[PDB]
Amino acid sequence: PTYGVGHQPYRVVVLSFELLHAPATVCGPKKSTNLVKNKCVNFNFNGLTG
Amino acid sequence: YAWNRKRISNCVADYSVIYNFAPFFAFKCYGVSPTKLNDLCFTNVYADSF
Amino acid sequence: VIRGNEVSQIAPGQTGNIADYNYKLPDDFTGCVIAWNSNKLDSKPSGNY
Repeated sequence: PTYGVGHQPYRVVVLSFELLHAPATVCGPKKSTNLVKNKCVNFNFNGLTG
Repeated sequence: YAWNRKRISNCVADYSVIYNFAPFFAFKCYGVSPTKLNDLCFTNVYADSF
Repeated sequence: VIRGNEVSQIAPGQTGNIADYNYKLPDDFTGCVIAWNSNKLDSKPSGNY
């Protein structure tokens, strides 16, 4: 504990993410909405926005 | 106002031992990259301290 | 757990000691790196070994 701040301990956690190629398993807190068809709508499919 | 200046010449320069000398956070460089200092090499090295 | 001189080595496309012999990240790495000081819990006056 007497060393300089460059020589002090540092706990590192690396969170690595996989982009969507498989079915989505982990997804954040957003509510679902009923599906509507044959209308010009702004959709959102697992982060796919259009 | 009276900063030091030192020539460095006719020697082999290992830049990984500097991390064992001072407790600095980052090896900030402008024209080169600190990971590539061991491979390529120079003509003159000037060390200034203040 | 690493030291403070090597935290900048936790990055894509880095070369050194940790990034070559202990923990290597890919060139197209996506994700986040969270590093915080732990001098309160990971340091001992007799020597952490």
